[PDB]
Parts: sequence; C-alpha cells; structure tokens
Amino acid sequence: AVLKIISWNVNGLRAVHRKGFLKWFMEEKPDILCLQEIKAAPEQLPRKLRHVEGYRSFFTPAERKGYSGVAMYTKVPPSSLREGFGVERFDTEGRIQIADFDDFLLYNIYFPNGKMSEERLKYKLEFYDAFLEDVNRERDSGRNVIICGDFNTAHREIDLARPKENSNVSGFLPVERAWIDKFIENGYVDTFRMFNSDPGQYTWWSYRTRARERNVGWRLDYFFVNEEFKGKVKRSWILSDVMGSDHCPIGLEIELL
Amino acid sequence: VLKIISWNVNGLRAVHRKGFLKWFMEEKPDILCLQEIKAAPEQLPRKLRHVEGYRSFFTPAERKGYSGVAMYTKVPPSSLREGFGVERFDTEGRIQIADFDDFLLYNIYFPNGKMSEERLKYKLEFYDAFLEDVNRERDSGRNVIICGDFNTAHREIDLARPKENSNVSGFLPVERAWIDKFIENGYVDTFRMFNSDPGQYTWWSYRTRARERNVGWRLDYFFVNEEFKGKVKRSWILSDVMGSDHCPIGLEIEL
DNA sequence: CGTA
Ligand SMILES: [Mg+2]
Ligand SMILES: [Mg+2]
Repeated sequence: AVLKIISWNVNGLRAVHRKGFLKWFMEEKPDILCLQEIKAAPEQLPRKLRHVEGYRSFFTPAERKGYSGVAMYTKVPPSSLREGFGVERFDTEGRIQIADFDDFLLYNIYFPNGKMSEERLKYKLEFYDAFLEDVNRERDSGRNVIICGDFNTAHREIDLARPKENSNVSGFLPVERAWIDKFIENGYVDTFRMFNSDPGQYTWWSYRTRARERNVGWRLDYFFVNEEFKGKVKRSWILSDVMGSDHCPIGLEIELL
Repeated sequence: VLKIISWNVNGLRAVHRKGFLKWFMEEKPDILCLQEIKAAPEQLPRKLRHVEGYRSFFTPAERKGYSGVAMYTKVPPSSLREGFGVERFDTEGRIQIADFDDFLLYNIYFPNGKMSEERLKYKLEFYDAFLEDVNRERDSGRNVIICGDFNTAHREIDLARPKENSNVSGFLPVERAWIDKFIENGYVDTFRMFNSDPGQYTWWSYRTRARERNVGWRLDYFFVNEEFKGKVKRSWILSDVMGSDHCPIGLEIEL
C-alpha cells in the first residue's frame, strides 16, 4: 500500500551523525532514505550508521576523499543497483545511485554545483544531459521512475526568495532553469508542485545572514516522477523543521500495488 | 635588539601538549607574553612555572579554568601591575603592566564580546578603562609597549570575511572605531608599518580547515606610543607556530 | 561554512 521515501542532502553524514541523525531516522521511519553528500569513507563509518536495524544500506563514495558521495537505506530488497550513467567523468564523483524496486526505478542523485568554475557550470549542464538520456532510456523501456535529490537549481521564481538578485548566479541561470523545463517537457512531474503552489517553500538556505531564520532560501531538492506513474503519488512535502544541514529533507509517499 | 613575543595560548596545559616548552627554548625571547592561561598556576608543572633563565609571572582569573595571563622574562621588571584600579576589570586575569624601566609592557587579554550583549558592553567599557590607563602612563612620559589579544580586527584587510562579520563582535563599527580612537590618541599598530598586505592573520577558527585555508582574523597586535615608534625594528606574525587557535606575534625593539 |  503506502511507501515513504525521504531525500536529504546531509552536508556530511558523520557531521549530521554527531547531531543525532539516527534519532531523527528512527523517529521519521522512511521505508527508503536517500542521502546526498556523505563525504566519508563508508568502510570506516560508524557500524551503527552502516547497519541500521531493518535496513540494507548502500554507499557510493566519490574518488576524491571528503567530497560528495551518496547513500541509500532500504527496507525493500532492491532487484538491482547501478552507480552511474556509464560515462566515467560523471560516475566517479559519487553522485549517482539507481535502484530497481520492481514497480519503479529509484534515482538518488547529487547534481553538480556549478558555482566554482565556468567548467563546473559546463560539467553540471553535461551531467544534466547525461541524466535525461539515462532516465529517458529507462522510461522508454517501460519502467516507472522516481528521481530525488539535490538538483542544485531553483526552477521558477516561486522557488527562491531572491530571484531577480540571482539571475546571473549558477543555481538560477536561464540555461539551468531551461533544462528543468525541458526535463518536465520530456514527461516528468515536479511532485511538490502537484500539491503545493505556494511561494516561500525552500529546501536550502545559506548558513550566512543566518538565512534559514529569515527564510531566505532556495528549493534545490525535488522528487520527480514520470507522468504515467503520477497517480500513485499521494504526498510530496518539505521537512522544514529538520535541522542539521544547510538542506532540509523532502518526503514522498506513494500508494502502490 | 630586544625581542618580545605575544601569544594567546588557548590554555597553557593544552599548548604544553605540543612542545610549547620546546618552542620556548627553541625560540628564546627576552620577554614572552602569554594570554589565556586557563589554569591554577600552583597546579602547573614545576618546570612550567620555573623555567631556567626566566622569572615567570602569572596573573590568574578569579574564575577557575578561565582567562589568565603570564609573562616569562630574562630580565625581571622593577614592578608588575595587575589591574587598572577598576574592580570588575581586574578580577578576570586580563592585565599585566610590567615596568622594564626603559618602557612599560602591557600584557592584555581583551574581553571577547561574542557570547552576550552584557559581555560586549563589558568589552567596550574595558576598552575605555584601558585607554585611560595607557594615556595616563604615556602622559607621565613613559615609553609603552602594548601587546596581546584585542579580539577585534581593525579594518577589512585584517580578516578574511569582512562582509558576513560586520554584525559579529570582533568586527562591529563600535569596536573598529575604538581602535581608530586608540591609534588617534597617539599609538601605533606596529605590524602595519612593515607589512601592508592582506591575508595576514593571527587567529583562525578551528571549525572547517580555517587555518589550512587561511580564513582568519588579525586579532593580536603590537602597539607603541607615537614617540617611541622610532625604536621598533621588527613586528611580525609567527604564522607557522601551532597548538593554539592563535599564533604568536613578535616585536624587536632597539633599546 | 566558519563566528560560535
Ligand atoms: Mg554542501
Ligand atoms: Mg582562546
């Protein structure tokens, strides 16, 4: 019947761990948990963090130490786990997990931040290209798909507090926002906007200006589903009172047979 | 050529676990000035109080494990004063005023205002009491060296993140203006008369590689009265010494 | 991400 999925950029898993991540996790009780920015060598993580009771866990670390990484905890045996799009440039930064849960594929993606370089804005845009290709291929083969994670782009003006101030800042460039339009036009739905059309709804806030108190944030974290599957979506929400990282978690609930 | 070193040590027992004792003989100043001793000096090692070649002087706070200043000297002063004659300022282990005849040395751990409005207010009034003190000594004709942790970076050049910190104590317009007012009473920031570059810092946050990335503040200073500035040979930041969140700073004077 |  009901399956709950949570996505969370954790800005460091052992950092969030010292702040009581496990207490939060055991309280929230997702059936599947997607995490971005683990940043730790998974094989030397606390055992109580790798083996949480009732879950199987999967870590996909970057090649660079202390950088990126994603993880998934699941109560549902996956029938398959893939950790890349099959393009080495993109598959080495610890950004990709694709799990087969029979009814749907689950993509847990840490999409690149394009602020550091002109070439990281390029890397980002090309990761975007490669992701759309991958998901489209799986979808066109008859698979339902759920994509969650940190897209690193606010879509519409509704999705950041200062839209006009950032129109030349990565995360809100016309190029970036245009790809999300294109992504959607390929048959995918922004699930939060299926149920909530309000401004103010953010998932990231700068640590400075102490922006979170002020609610001066960006919606950088999304659950997307393919159109064909959108009737199984019952809930899509932001867990805005969950602290510990510069991102808050997002939740999805699907009703399934 | 007399060399003075000023170092906020974030605890004298914590830094003792690094070979501060080995640094201190591996780098032998005429006068060593230490801020934030954080310890009952009678429960400090015999070898930590009584160093060979040095008379040591500890000015501890009333509060346990808090604040405190120390001075190690080859030539002992003729007097040591430990307060401005203002009670709430004189009980926090913040003040050493040593008469070396040829000059007075102020070894001051200035309050930090970051924790509350009351402590910011306290830091600012401490700023006033000190200025009155040093103005009075300077007016009696004395040559004055003032060293230690001011807990304020004066100008944007003196910290890595001026913009996000302009509402943080350590970089308020009220704190920066007092450094203006102090200098304009006829006192000289010694470092800035030899080095005018950015990225010159004495403190770095422990949190987030800060030092290894050089995100720091210049919070430690050597100041002299205007008249006396002619005798300052060198003023430098000992950027590479470790074991505290502050690094040492150095002064070489001629006579 | 470094200001605690
Ligand atoms: Mg991050
Ligand atoms: Mg300290």
